[PDB]
Amino acid sequence: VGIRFCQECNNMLYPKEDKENRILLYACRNCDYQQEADNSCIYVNKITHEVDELTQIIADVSQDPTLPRTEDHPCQKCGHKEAVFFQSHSARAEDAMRLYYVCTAPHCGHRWTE
Amino acid sequence: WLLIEGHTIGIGDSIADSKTYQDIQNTIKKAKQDVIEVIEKAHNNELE
Ligand SMILES: [Zn+2]
Ligand SMILES: [Zn+2]
Repeated sequence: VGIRFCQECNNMLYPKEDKENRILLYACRNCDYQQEADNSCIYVNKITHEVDELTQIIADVSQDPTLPRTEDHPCQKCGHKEAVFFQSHSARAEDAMRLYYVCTAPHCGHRWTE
Repeated sequence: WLLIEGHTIGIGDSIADSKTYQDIQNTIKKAKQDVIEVIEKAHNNELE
């Protein structure tokens, strides 16, 4: 779910199992630096690929000129009855025609998808 | 015989009636409203 790097030579960390204490042991095999990982996860792959695109969308896309501009469907944190709607248009990441609403206020940026 | 009776084509063979033009514009408007309706259904994710 996440990776980190070595400390004193600053290299990439590889897994290792421990023969005695039976705990997974991430280690740099360019070194002898051994430590445990609290995540206890090494590999995950969402093959159907239902990632959350709410973190994917830049908060500054709303201030685009050539994007659409609706008047209904107001924002949540602020009222601001004006918003922009568009689609993801990302290849290989699903086929949904469902719309991605972003608030267009200069200091807002709470985006929602209904 | 065509030398006598004569064949042609012109603007008058392309002009339709005003009622015809109104019907064509109504059909086009209805088609545009229907495609707006189906794309609105596709926007809110109800198109099976
Ligand atoms: Zn190292
Ligand atoms: Zn807002």
